[PDB]
Amino acid sequence: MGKDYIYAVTPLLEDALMDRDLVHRQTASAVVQHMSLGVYGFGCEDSLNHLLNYVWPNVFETSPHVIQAVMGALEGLRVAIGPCRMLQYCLQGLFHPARKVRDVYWKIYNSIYIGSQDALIAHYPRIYNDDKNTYIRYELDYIL
Amino acid sequence: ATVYVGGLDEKVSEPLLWELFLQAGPVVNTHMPKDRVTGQHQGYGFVEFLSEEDADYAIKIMNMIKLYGKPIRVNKADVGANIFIGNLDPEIDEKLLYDTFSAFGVILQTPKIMRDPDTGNSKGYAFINFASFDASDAAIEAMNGQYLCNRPITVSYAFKK
Amino acid sequence: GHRVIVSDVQESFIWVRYKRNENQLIIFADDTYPRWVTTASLLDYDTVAGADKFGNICVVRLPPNTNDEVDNGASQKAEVIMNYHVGETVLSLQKT
Amino acid sequence: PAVTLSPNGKWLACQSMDNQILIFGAQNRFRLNKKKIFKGHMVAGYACQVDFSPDMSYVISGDGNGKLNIWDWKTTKLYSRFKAHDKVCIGAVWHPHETSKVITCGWDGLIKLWD
Amino acid sequence: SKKKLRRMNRFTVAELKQLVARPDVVEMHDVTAQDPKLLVHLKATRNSVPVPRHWCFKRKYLQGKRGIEKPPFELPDFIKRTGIQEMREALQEKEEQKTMKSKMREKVRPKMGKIDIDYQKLHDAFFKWQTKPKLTIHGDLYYEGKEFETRLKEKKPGDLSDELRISLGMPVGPNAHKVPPPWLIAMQRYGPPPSYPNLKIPGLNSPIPESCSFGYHAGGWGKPPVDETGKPLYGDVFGTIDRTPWGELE
Amino acid sequence: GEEKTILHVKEMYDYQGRSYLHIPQDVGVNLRSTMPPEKCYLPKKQIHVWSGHTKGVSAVRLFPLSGHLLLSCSMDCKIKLWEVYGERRCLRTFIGHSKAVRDICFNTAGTQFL
Amino acid sequence: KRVLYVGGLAEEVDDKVLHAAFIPFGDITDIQIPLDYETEKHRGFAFVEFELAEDAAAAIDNMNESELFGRTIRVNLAK
Repeated sequence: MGKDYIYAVTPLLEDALMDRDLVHRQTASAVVQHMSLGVYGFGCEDSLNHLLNYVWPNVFETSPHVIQAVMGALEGLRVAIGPCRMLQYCLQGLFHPARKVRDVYWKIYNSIYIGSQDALIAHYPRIYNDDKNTYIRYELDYIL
Repeated sequence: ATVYVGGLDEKVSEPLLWELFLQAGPVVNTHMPKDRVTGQHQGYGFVEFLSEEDADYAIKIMNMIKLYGKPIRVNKADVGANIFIGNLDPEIDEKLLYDTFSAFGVILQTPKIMRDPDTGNSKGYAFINFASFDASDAAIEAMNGQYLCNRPITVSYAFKK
Repeated sequence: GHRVIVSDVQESFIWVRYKRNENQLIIFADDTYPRWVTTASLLDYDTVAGADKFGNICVVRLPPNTNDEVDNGASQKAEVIMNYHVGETVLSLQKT
Repeated sequence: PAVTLSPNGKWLACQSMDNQILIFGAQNRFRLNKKKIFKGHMVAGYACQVDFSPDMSYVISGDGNGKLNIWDWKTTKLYSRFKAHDKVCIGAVWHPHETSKVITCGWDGLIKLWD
Repeated sequence: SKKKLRRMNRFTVAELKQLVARPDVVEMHDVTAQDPKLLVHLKATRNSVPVPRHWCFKRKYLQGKRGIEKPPFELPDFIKRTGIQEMREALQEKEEQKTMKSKMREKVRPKMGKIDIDYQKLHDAFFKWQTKPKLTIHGDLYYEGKEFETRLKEKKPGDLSDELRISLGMPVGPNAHKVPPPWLIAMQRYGPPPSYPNLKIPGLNSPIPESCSFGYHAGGWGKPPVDETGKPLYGDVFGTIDRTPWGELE
Repeated sequence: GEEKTILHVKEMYDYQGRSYLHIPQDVGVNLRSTMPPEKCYLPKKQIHVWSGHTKGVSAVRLFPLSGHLLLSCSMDCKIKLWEVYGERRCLRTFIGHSKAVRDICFNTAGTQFL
Repeated sequence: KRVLYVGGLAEEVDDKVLHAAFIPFGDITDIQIPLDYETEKHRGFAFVEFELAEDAAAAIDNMNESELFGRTIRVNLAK
């Protein structure tokens, strides 16, 4: 049923995800979580994409409640928006220079992996093969 | 290419400055590298339009544009270093004028052609702020009576209005 | 009639334009996901249905306002309007 | 306070002080056309000129708020409403030969060309 | 020590950019990867989405949205015209004026049913006039200071603004076409700029914009710049299927 | 009131010896058509502002047949004639009413106005 | 120091007369004479740029307070 009021509510959550306070962003994130789990399967994925843009920056955070509601928003958003979109958000910071950022991205990618490890098989990038290893998957590009 | 943003307005932001640079032509650089203390605009800036005639006509246009409401001028980046130049060729352009009169000095004001306002076609006179009075001397000497475009030049020190 | 929907093997459908008088083959719009396609179909002038090697069928639609003629790795892209996990490799679609 | 004949001679646009443009049939017994009543402007106390587009697609009128109001003649729906003048917009005139050119005048002392 | 040896084990940003096959990506965050060849191949993969801006910054996420004055929230249209918003504004102003005393009194001798809820007005807003807001597609994270950012890379000539027209002397609106700007004048006079020779000026190197006027007064197109033999300055300054969706519900 | 007229243009006549009442032909629309344009559109932008009355304008009239001139009257006791095309200049100002002018009308040829 | 101002010129004094009267001191580079377009006459003054500054100085020495068209003119360095 939220498939009706999702549009009415988005510009208020984006409003409160551009800062107002810790608790402001903690709560807007909880709202995103529950909207996503409600609107699973009804096509309102453009709106949840838009709100991903605003939730994902809070990924580097410290306060337990804040980062925790953020992670919850990303599991909800994972079922509702699909695991491609979120693997793409999680691509570049897996192997990044800082260890705080490496660790948050491996926390996320772990939770994206545990649930729905089997979709990803068609979502992984193309990672070229150097000298003494083989890394491309020729299985997948047989023509037919 | 390099244009002096003079009367450079304080709050008139370099972003819309470059958007007007584009709305005129090759927006390649809009810069007002300011005081190392203030941050606000420093009265003269460098606007690079990577085409010379582009910057020339963009300057002729964005002069008198009401920057901070005030007319600010795009020019070449006052004890009477202005020279009167008559029998004037009406068939010139403004950057052509700057390059024809800038051979013996800078031009702190492009040649203001005293043309009639009823039409937009001149009667043959102008005045030009050069760099030096000896500059106006040398230029007005080499072009005293000499070969102008269609009506031969006649130049010297300018009157005051 | 004059558009191409190429479908590579891993990235996606990729909409390509043939401008005859300059005789160019130029890109304007592609997809935002990886999709190992096995076969696609046309539903209209802007909508393409795709199968996938892993089970799925999807329908992807160009936004309604595509600057068809012009001159990360793309300019403007298409959207996804349906997503279904059939359950087995779907090897041929057809509008009928 | 303001009446104009339509370009084809068939209709009178009478601005009525009750915030309505009333259409009378100019050749036919001077009967009011109850299907052609334009509402959604405010003209109480003002003599705001009404005019027609040359093709009769549109009706234009100024209001007491300085807005130009543009209705579709066919549906009677207000299509456009923008602030033209700072004060009351008194004159509104469509250019007889030009497809979009409208001239407005107001109690601000300005006359404005729109396209 | 171990840190010093691997720091020296690290390479130059030019080392990277020359090695790599896709050089757009390279940044010193990658040059500082313990596996920069990976890090860069990843960052150059398709469709992947880069880390937010703000891991470097010392300020937290939107504490930068703090300092400047911020407006509260603007409802959706279809809810302003559904007459529950106005209901709520009215009730608000009432109860902000009333004195502590009166709030306690309304709780007691209540104003029961001050305003009955209006149906089909609501149900039609939410079910008949609800509309897609503006959404941002995959990738465009919101960061603080986004409103400031200057906006560039419109090298296009036709790009004009209305304040641009006003403070340059040209027209705003439907006449931004039929108005050749004061720079197209010297485009016609001595040419368009020689780094936008891939730009054609409208009315000077392009044809008449819709219903333009030829003439030499203020408000026209003048002499479309042409050779003495008749060929214009460039270009032409004068001017010489079944998209139905398959599965759809009306 | 003392009747006075101010011409604001330097030249009363064009290069053919014709007054500013002569219907212009350099305009990209035929102002001698009796046929309306095939289809009108809604205006979107302000193109011009005739400034130069010192009080509110009370009526506006286009030139009959062709619309190339505009008469305006104002509470400043002045009537003004303006160009609609070209440089859109104030052509003439008529002075001689002791009080505000309320309305104006051309004759059918536009050679005279009341 | 090759350009000199010469005032007090009689209405008949022209560019050819000025060239003839100043040519004896040395070659002249330019002659500029302000005129009033409403009348078609000069304002009584002109600027002569000679090739040589020494020739201009000699012409200034010999021509200042001299007679030309029956009247005394003024000759000096223009700037």
